[PDB]
Amino acid sequence: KGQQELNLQIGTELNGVNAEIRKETEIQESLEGKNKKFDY
Amino acid sequence: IKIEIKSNKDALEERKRILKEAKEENKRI
Repeated sequence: KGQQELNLQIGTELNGVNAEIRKETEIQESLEGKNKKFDY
Repeated sequence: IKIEIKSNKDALEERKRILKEAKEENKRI
């Protein structure tokens, strides 16, 4: 019982971490485009 | 059950590290 509940919690944490991950990727690419504009 | 729990935990850790590294890189940019 506990094993499965813990796995479900780990899945929810996975979901949150992925959300944060591609959010950070978006921020990265935004700053990167800004970097290229500043280089230009 | 057990092994899937451990695998999910581990992968979650590595993706958290990826998140933290992306945060470092965004800050540095």
